[PDB]
Parts: sequence; structure tokens; C-alpha cells
Amino acid sequence: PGSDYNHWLIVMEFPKDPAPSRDQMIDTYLNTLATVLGSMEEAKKNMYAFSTTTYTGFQCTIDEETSEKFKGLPGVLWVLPDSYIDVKNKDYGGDKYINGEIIPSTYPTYQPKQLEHHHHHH
Repeated sequence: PGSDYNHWLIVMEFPKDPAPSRDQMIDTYLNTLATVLGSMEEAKKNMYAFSTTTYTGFQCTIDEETSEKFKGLPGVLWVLPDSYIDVKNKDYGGDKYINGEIIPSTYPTYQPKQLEHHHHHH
């Protein structure tokens, strides 16, 4: 549902100690994408959304083969296909990254389906 094997959510892990700032995390997302894509220019072009609160990860337009390259990388916890949270607006959720400019998300606390926790029904 918006999932087409060319939009990928990459969930990461950060130091606690000094808590990374929000800008540090954005930079780290782009750093990670840039190492796989081989260029910072192409990372800035292909990162379209991210969170630093609800989850600590980013979402990018890369193909399936490319997404596999993230699974070994230090700091990467999950590589999962992204999907719409709002079909009408083709909204993938999370804050939007548009060539450096950040658009805060419409539903910031909304948990994406890919990161659902299953709660045992006792």
C-alpha cells in the first residue's frame, strides 16, 4: 500500500550517553545512505522522510538490491519496506526531507505499521 520495493524504512540505533541532537541524527541518516549510495548528493536526493522521536530512522527511494546493503552496517537495526500512512496524499509518514528543508509530520506520534508491537491478548 504505497509499498513497491523502491521505498525503504531504515531503522537505526544511537548512543545514549550524550543524547544525539536532532540534527546529528539527520546527518547520520544521510551519512549512512551516502556510504551505501557512494555519494552525498544522491543521498540528499533520495532521502524523503525520517523520524527522530517515534522511531530513529529514515526512509529512502532505493531499489531492493540496494536496501540489502544496509543489513550488515553498524547502527542499522531494521531494513523494511515503507508504505503510506495516508493513501489520498501519498504520505509515507514521518517528517519530510526536501533538499535540506524539513517539514514536520502531520501525525508525529503515529506508529508506522512496519514498527507495530504485537500485544499479547491475555
